[PDB]
Amino acid sequence: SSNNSVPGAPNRVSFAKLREPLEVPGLLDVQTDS
Amino acid sequence: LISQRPTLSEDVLTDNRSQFVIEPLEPGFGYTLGNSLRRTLLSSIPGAAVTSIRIDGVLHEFTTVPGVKEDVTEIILNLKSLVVSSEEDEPVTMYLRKQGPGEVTAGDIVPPAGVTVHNPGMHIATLNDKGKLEVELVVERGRGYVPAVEIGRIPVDSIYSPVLKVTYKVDATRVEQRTDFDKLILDVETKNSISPRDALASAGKTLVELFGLARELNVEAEGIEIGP
Amino acid sequence: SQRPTLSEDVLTDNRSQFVIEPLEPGFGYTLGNSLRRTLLSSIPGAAVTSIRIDGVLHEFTTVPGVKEDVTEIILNLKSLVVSSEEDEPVTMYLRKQGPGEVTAGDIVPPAGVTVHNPGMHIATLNDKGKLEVELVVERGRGYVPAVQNRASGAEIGRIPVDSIYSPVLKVTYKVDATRRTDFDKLILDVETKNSISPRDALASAGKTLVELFGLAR
Amino acid sequence: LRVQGPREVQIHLVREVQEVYRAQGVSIHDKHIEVIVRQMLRRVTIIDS
Amino acid sequence: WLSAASFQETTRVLTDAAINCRSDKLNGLKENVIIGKLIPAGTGINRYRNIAVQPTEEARAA
Amino acid sequence: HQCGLPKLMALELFKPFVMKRLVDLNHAQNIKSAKRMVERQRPQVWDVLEEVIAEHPVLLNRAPTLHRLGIQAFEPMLVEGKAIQLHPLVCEAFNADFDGDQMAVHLPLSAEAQAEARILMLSSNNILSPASGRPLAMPRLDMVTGLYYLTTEVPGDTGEYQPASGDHPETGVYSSPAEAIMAADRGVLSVRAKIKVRLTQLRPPVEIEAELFGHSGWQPGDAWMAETTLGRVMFNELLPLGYPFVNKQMHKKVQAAIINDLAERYPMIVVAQTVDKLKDAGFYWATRSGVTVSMADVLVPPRKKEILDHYEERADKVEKQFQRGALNHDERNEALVEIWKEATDEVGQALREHYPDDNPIITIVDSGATGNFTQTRTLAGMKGLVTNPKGEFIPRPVKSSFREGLTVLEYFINTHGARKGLADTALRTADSGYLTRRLVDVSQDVIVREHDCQTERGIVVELADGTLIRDPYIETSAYARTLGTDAVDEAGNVIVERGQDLGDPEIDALLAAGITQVKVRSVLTCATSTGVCATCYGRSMATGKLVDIGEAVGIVAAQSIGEPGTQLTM
Amino acid sequence: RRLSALGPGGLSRERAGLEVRDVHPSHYGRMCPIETPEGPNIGLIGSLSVYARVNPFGFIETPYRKVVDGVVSDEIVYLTADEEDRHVVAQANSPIDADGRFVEPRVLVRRKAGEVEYVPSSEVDYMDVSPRQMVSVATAMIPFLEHDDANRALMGANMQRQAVPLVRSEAPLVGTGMELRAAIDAGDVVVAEESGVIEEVSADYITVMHDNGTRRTYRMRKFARSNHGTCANQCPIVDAGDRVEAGQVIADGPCTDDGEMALGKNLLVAIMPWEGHNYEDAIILSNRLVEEDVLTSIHIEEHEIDARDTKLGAEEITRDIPNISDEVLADLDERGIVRIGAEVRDGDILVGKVTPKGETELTPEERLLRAIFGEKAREVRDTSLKVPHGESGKVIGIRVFSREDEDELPAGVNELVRVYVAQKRKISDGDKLAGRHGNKGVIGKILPVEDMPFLADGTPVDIILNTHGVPRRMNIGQILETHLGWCAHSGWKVDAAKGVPDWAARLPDELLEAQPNAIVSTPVFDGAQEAELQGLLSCTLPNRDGDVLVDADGKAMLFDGRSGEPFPYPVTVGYMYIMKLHHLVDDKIHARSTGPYSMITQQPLGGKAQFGGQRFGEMECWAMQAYGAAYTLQELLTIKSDDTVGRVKVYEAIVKGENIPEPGIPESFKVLLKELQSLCLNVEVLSSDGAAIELREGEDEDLERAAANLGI
Amino acid sequence: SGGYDTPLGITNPPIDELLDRVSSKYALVIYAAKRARQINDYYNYVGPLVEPGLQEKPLSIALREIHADLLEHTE
RNA sequence: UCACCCUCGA
Ligand SMILES: [Mg+2]
Ligand SMILES: [Zn+2]
Repeated sequence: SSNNSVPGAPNRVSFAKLREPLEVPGLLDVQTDS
Repeated sequence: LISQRPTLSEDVLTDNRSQFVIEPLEPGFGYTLGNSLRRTLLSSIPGAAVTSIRIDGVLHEFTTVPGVKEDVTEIILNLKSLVVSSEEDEPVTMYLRKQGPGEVTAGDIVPPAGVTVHNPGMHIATLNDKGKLEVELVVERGRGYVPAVEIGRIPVDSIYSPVLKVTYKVDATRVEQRTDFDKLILDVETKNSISPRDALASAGKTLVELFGLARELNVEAEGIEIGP
Repeated sequence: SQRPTLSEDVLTDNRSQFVIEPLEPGFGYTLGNSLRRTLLSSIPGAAVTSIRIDGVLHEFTTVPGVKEDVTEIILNLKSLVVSSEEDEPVTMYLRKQGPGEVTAGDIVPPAGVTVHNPGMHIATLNDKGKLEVELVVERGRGYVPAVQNRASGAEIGRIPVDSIYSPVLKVTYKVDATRRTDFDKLILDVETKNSISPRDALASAGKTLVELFGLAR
Repeated sequence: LRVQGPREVQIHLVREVQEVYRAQGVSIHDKHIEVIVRQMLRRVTIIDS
Repeated sequence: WLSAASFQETTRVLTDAAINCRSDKLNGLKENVIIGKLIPAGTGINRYRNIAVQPTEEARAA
Repeated sequence: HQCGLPKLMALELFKPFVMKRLVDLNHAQNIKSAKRMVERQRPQVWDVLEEVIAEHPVLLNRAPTLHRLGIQAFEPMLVEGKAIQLHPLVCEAFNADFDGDQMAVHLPLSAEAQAEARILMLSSNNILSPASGRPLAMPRLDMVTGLYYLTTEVPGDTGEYQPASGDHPETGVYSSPAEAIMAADRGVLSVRAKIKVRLTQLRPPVEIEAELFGHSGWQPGDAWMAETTLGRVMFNELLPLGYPFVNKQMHKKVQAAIINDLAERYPMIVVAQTVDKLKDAGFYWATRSGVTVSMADVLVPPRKKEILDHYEERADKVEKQFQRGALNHDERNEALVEIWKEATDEVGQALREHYPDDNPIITIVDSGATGNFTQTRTLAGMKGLVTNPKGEFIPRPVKSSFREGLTVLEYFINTHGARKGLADTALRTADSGYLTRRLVDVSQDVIVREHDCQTERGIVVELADGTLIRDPYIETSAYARTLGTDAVDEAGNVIVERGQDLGDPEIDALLAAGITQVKVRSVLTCATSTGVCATCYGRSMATGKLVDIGEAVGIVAAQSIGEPGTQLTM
Repeated sequence: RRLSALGPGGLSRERAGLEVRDVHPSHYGRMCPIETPEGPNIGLIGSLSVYARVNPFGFIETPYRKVVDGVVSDEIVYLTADEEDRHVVAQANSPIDADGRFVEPRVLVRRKAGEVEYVPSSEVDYMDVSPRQMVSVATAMIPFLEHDDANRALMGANMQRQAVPLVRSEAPLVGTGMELRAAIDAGDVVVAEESGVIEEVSADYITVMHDNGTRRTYRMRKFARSNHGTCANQCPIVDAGDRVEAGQVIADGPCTDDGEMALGKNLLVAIMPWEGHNYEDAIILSNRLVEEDVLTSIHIEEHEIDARDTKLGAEEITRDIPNISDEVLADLDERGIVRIGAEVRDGDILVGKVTPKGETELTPEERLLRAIFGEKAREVRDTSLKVPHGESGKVIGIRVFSREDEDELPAGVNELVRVYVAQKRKISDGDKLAGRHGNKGVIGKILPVEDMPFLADGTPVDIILNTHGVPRRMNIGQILETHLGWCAHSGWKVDAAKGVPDWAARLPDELLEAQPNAIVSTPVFDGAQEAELQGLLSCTLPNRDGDVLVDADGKAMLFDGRSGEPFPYPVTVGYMYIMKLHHLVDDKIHARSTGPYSMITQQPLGGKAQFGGQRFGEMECWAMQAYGAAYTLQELLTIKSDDTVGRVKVYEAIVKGENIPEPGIPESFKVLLKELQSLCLNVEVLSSDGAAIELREGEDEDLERAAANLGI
Repeated sequence: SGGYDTPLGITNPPIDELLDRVSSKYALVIYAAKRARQINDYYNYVGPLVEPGLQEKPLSIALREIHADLLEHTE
């Protein structure tokens, strides 16, 4: 709903019926880790 | 600002039908006056026509009239096509009575004072041997088209409009700098009451009054022209 | 069959309903649309032709200290509603130093022209922000995209802008049909920017349509 | 070809090809496949020159 | 040999055509396409290509 | 016959022409200043350009060029913008859409090239597919939808003719179609309402004409009564003057047959103008048709849950039977595939049974404008079973329609078949193209040389308990041939004589007389030394008449075979 | 994040079969099955999934939830493809006891074989961490993805990343949760590295003061050209004195709006065929989108030219250009370089450059001048850089490197100057628009705001999408997007007096009421269900006049803006997200009457950049032959392409208004003959009955007319 | 040729009537082409035999001549 | 301009 893990992010109310137990990792980690 | 040279020309197909071209118009105004001119030509021109008819001997069974081959439906169809001009505001009745085997024409009708039948050579019905036809007609003025509105008298569909069929189209004819200007083509087919020229002129006068209604509102600045 | 009449109702300063009646059956829609198309298209007004900022020679750069770039400033300047009695090219000016917000009220219009929304945001300045803008205002109709410097005799500093001349905001209509005696009652609904009042715009379009339909005769 | 003659192998090839094309609902007039098949039988081999 | 060389397996075609010392008659369509000659089909046929056009004497008077 | 040509493209393409005509007029003193004037784009050029373009055709091409209709000549009209404007009827020929396609323009220069463009390659000259003879350039999908809505009949619509009851007259008859138009301007007469009109300028059907008139003659202005809809009247107005009145709901098949007859009998230019008028009216009434999509217009089958419960009960029986080792693994998968095929078909049947005939989805599918009902079944009903990467069916189907939305698993399973097909088509088009190239090579030497082989050889086609059973191949094999031996039957007469066109009337009259087989000339048995003869090849598909002499029918045959190659699947 | 199967050490391109490209069952949660090229690279390039990470060994692992005793814990275990097949994995969509357990008897699961089946809840080892686990970034941004087929979903995912940035970015009214995260991880947005308060904000930079007391400043990328020409501007979204936490977005990038990915605009769409201008996938636009710069985009292009050392001497970048008017040079500075801010047109000089002429090609009439007037010092020619065809804009910037100064330049290159030119492209006919659901199209016509069908209150629709394109293509997510977009535009208030209606009871938490123009998200496979959208369609808030313009069917009554009569049936209208893809007529239009040729085969060059001609290929010649048009085929193949003496003859004849001459011989045929002779093949062109024919021409044919033009 | 709407530009004159004066379409091509370049030779050799338009392309004049049978031909 | 390779468009 709030997606408050990111500060100042606009409030986009979510129709989601399921909780997210894990958060999206660093989308660039495939490069930076390497 | 100012926009000029909107000329109007006419191509004559027949005496009762013509095409008009208004060109050239700005990229607007091609469809603003396109549908309005047609609807004005159709509904806003005054003209007289038949409203109701009564024929003896056919009262209770409207299916057939003895002595003539045509049904009552075909009689009403032929009668609705009659063009007539009446000067009397109140309804005026005419009569058509013809006996003996033969063919009845619109000239065989006796027009009361003030009304005029414009197509005498029109066909109505054919009388069998020892046949006779007596029919009352009701003629009055009106506008546009209206469906069927003393027992033994039936209402018909009244075609008051002196114009029969109007269709319009818009095409581009602008300068090479623009190549987008509209141009109006109007195909108009009218009855013998008036030529398409006079029908277009009456529509123009009525619409000039209509819009003029608005102009009176402020009587202010608007797009100028050169030729009228 | 009585002569048609035109009455006016008022909702706000810039919005007015109009009622025309009687009209032939099925005729109201066509009249409402013939007027509406004319209102949006060809109501004359005044707008900014080209601007000029001192420290910038072209549109794609940033004046120091100001928060918005020159393109964002131009798009904010697009919201300006202005009126002009000159019908000739004129020049407004704006000189402002931060730290403060620049608005449309901070522009100094010359004689004859008027800015109708001083509360509009233009740009935001800080301690180091300094904004000096010329705004050429002209009078026209419709929508004219920016006049390029090759067409006019403009110089490099000139920043032509798209000018939206139409004072009208939104036009609609609805008809009441009545069926022995059938007739249509047309209801126009005009809303304009504060440049002009709906009566003025409707009268302008009425004169335009009278001049055009005069060709039929 | 060798058993029933050249006039019959053309019919065989035309109807087989047109049948595969008709399996997918394709309208190809036979004269085209005939133009193609006609080219296939224009030479003769030589046993004893 | 030109058509066959342009179609497929150019190296083998050219080898065999060099051995047999072949001479292309330049007859088929694709050959005229290659050498830029008017193709022998449609408007390029000698029947249509060499048509003579002259106004009739009756119209030549007018 | 027209194409929209951007101003910049036309100015650059005609640059020497506009320079020459711009030196003719004194805009430029010499030719170098004329070139500089066309390069600076000074306004004087544009008025000159419109002159140099007049009646100078151009060639439009879209790659890949599958048949000769992939290149067509047009008369260029100067158009504002930088995009090429293409006539909507020539799409099917080019297989051209407007999802981002591009086309190329070539300007013929020599007099002979311009003549070939105006005569051979003109857009309005090629209306028929040279492969099948059918006519492309027929109203495609949107246009049809409009026609389908314009001529369809609505029982109980506004203005519907009703018989006289008591003192109430009929009120369903109109003296002329103009009166019907005036009644339609008011809310009185619906366009789709069944009425009676007196038609003065239209020819009636053969039956009404033969009863009311003589067979030989009907004339303009001769009135006759018809019970139709005003829409069908306005449609028949689009058709040429002499064509009889149709009075049918216009499916794409029916208007296809109409254009077939018009091309078979009437000249070409009439057919072109007729399909143009059909285009205009179809687009107008497609705008007015009120065809739209919404989540409500997509109707889920009402008993779908119960159907799926029953068929999965069957499948659970099959799996329990497999758990005892009775059923074979491959037999198990085959049984499940059969079960869920049947479930898919049942759900689709229920869907069609629940869908009213006026729904926009059903109207779109069944009017023949676009789509097939299997897309309606996957959309609203059910997806069914999906392909394996190996190609097999997966024993579990996708029970969710795309309206309900697939689950994660169903979507992932669908991706298999989706990408499998996307990849397969890339190789299939290459195979078709290579085969087409080989056909072109082997067949390009085949052109018509002389008029008649004169040989009496040919081939036998069927065309057919004592009742007529029609042969499905008549169009592909029997039709369009030339008769080598005139048709003879028991108690025979002159029915079709040797060398006749063998068109539709000839085929019909042959079949009616009791003919069951015919022997016609063909290219197979043609006796020409080099090439083929016109009479043995038959009529040209694109022209309809006998094939000309210069025609290179080998390339036409190669293209005709290889064009629908990418449609052949396993 | 792409994964490519081609390259050194992997399989070659000719080794790529259909079976390596297909979606493998082990790609679940590792490689996205939707996002992949449409062309020859299909199945060879694939995007990494969202939750997947690369093993130290080089494997791809995907997270799962450990299920102990039928309960689902928060313990996440990453599994490779090897470890996964030993276990049976549940699905992300699963019924769960408040404590955590499966309420359904048998759930659907991915088998070790990967085949789907049914199994009880005590045998489930792991469960998906989330839906979209299998989906990439670009694909997970498609709302109602589960309502689209993999073909159109693929096209939508691939078309999102083809969208240009717009002068201002408008976040989508209806989206997913991926816009924010994808934007901030993409790297084109400015983020606060440490919590603090903004000390200063300018268009040039943003300086923040941490609670540490340490300053940190971020410079704004302003009108920087990207690799593909799309402009990448950066704008601050914070004001002076705002307190920002670490990780907050300080300034937006090109396609970001307040931190979220905004690849297009929210447009008012009507779904109906309109007079055939939207026929066959075309698109009708409201002229507003021009006047209000809604789809306007900035396109920067870089021009480069260098003066170097030739055999005759060194080139010079100078304003001194021989035989050139002062008027055309007016926009150039003393250096010969164009001046910043000037507007450039096709053929305008960007950089003046002269090159020493060898005098071997010097004109006889010019050698008259050089010999009579004694020209000694400067013999040069105009090699100056000009603007390419169809390209125009405002010179933004100029950078220059000189050998006279200390700069690294390649050998022989004296000076090197780059001129940047930006153009503001409005939306126009031919430009390519597309939604997130694979619905593409070009703009057939942009009608004036009056011609556009308008709602009851006079609001004209912005874009008219043809109806026939929706049902067959199996992308109905666009329709649900339209419905929810109207619901988000007008806002809604679900009635809750004895409320909690059974449809709104399941998902909506505080989605009960929403103010107009709210932003909502439909996560893929967890988006709003159909019942909830149908419910929202009813409680749509009215407009300012109290009218409900869109009924509970999502449709509305529209008025034909041309005639004025209302359209007879209600049409679906709503708000759809439309992107301007990077394919524009200004880029794609090309025309060539005559131009440069390749020196080897003498055929016209190719490509718009090289001012090349269109290739009339083999199949096009097949078509031309099938027509039997011989002269057209010869003209295309001889005097238009390869006839060296016929090209200039044709141009001269048309210039002087004469007939077109007879074609000659294609020069590439001479090249073929020479190539065969180089292969030890003796090729000879024979006469009718004669021997080999000489194929070349004598040089004395050209002298008569030259000596005559000089007045012999 | 009965009733039909008047042709516009290129399609004038209609090809059905022009093909009535020639055996094949290709022969008509060569016909009009040779007549057209003959007319163009006249401007720099006989004709035109009909009234030329405002600015008429020579091929169009040639076609309008072939329509009126104002010239003969031989294959 | 020549040759590769890459990523795209129908
Ligand atoms: Mg396409
Ligand atoms: Zn033969």
